[PDB]
Amino acid sequence: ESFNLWQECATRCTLDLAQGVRASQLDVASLLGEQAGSGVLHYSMVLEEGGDSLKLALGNALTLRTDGTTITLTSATAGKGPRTYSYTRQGRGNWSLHWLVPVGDDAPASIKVFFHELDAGSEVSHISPIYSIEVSDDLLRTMASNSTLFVRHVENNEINRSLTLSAAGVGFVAAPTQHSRQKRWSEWHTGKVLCLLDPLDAVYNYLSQRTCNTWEGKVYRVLAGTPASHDTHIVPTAISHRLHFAKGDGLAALTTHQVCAIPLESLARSRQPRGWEELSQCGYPVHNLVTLYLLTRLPWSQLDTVITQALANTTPEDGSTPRGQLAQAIRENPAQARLALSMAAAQSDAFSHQQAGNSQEQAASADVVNLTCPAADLNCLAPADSADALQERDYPNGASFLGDGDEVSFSTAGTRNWSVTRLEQAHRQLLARGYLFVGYHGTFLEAAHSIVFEGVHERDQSSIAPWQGFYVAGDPALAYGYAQDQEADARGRIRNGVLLRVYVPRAALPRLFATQQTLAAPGAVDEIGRLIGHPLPLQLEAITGPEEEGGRLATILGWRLAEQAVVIPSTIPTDPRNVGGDLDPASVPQEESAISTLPDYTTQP
Ligand code: NA
Repeated sequence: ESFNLWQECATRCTLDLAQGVRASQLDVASLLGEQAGSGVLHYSMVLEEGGDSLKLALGNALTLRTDGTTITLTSATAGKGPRTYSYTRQGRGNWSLHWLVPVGDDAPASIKVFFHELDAGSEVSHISPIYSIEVSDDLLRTMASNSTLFVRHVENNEINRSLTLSAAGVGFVAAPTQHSRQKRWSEWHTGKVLCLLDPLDAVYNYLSQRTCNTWEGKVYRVLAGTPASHDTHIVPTAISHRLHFAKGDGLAALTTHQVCAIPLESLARSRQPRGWEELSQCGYPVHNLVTLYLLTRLPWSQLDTVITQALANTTPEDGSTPRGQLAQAIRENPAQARLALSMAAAQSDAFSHQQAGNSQEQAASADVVNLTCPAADLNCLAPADSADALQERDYPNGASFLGDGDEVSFSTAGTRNWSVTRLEQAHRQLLARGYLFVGYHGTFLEAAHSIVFEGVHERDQSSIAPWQGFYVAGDPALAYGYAQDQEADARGRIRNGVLLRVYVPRAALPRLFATQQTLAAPGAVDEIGRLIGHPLPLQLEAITGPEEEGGRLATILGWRLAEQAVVIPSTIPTDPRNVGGDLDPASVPQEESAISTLPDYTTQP
């Protein structure tokens, strides 16, 4: 009842399933060798006739069930119990089974499984989410050395009990022998995991309309069989990447990733537990604030009262209680408490609107769906099967536009390695890649780091409804007033902040509106609502208008547009010795003024 998948099915095999179960050994341990090092195994095969009524076991307690309607994946985990993922087939006929298994002592503690539905031409017509599972330690070792593929027909109305496989094979990509582990595996929990395998590059490129510019010099070495590289002409669509966490700290992990610009794989399960030593300065404090808030079971709606009372420190607190520990954590770093808790609150809110029963409790331990948003498209639709997950939209960020030079970083003493020359180069690159400047954002140092090195993310602004959005000023003097801490840190000092330059995609230009009314006036809500063709809050639109009557101009980017903005540093410094003082007009370099022409905004007739 055995077979050789990689010898018989490398081209095309028809297996008899009439007498029950068929099994093949997937021995990669021999083919790899003693020390082929750290990297990624890519197993793949095409399932043809018989592939719509099957039970496959890719290992002990990893099962695939295909009934023609769904393809379901049941796995044992390193966590509390097994998990089930279910893909609704969008098409009919042949499909590609892919699974990625990392190799090495310091390699990620998850596998990838995903399905590509094929048309008559053997091109990809539909893709599943990339399912990322923190499997049992047993599966991590087994699926990387010697694993057994069991195949059983499951009874339906089909008279015949056979399975035709083609293009069965396993490739191995060796990780470039350089770089920290953090950097090596940084794309593991993004759309760009597909970029690590030559045979899946074209799929990432075509769907996203974005280049794979990971691991320069890598070689896709076929170990056995003949893996297929399928072309696709699918209309641009979002690549979904579902991330399971054995620890169940999805919301804490995503917020930590977004606040600290730490790759989400470094906050996943570790094979060799290492503690928080490598991530002690932003990682631990941010993760601890969100964990502690959730343990109090306070609603996110009460965030403003919780922070106000913690900073006042007038009320008597029990330092032993979760409520008291949260309050100490907030005093210990007010800046990142505001940034982190407000970002977690907005994510919990968006999650609760996705479907019924998406409570605060469920958001805390939900999976994360990462979405690779197609370039040259202002709409990034998540697939319906992601309603039960925390959703992160990956768009290009400021970090990818900084050009060549030493590491840009933020401090009270000024922005490091950010010359008038480097900004000019970055600006030209942004204009050439279809962006335009809409003004200045002033903020505190930790917010600047998040916005540039990770990207703009929605923060809870429920108190100012319906005027939620990313606030920008054409005049840097207005932004400057906000480029500082809102209150004293634990050491009792208020720090100067950072001025940032905000760029939106050129396609948004039609929906950048202006008005001569004050942006929180009586009739203004309804007058702006008619101007943008729907009620506030703003979506894929901006509004520019006087902040006060006779005041300077404020620009509000709707959060759905703001997330697609690219933000880079200004060369306009904040004054470390005049914190609360006005911008010195003499400190604005002529070379930055010259590239800061605002676009012509659309007004009411
Ligand atoms: Na992200």
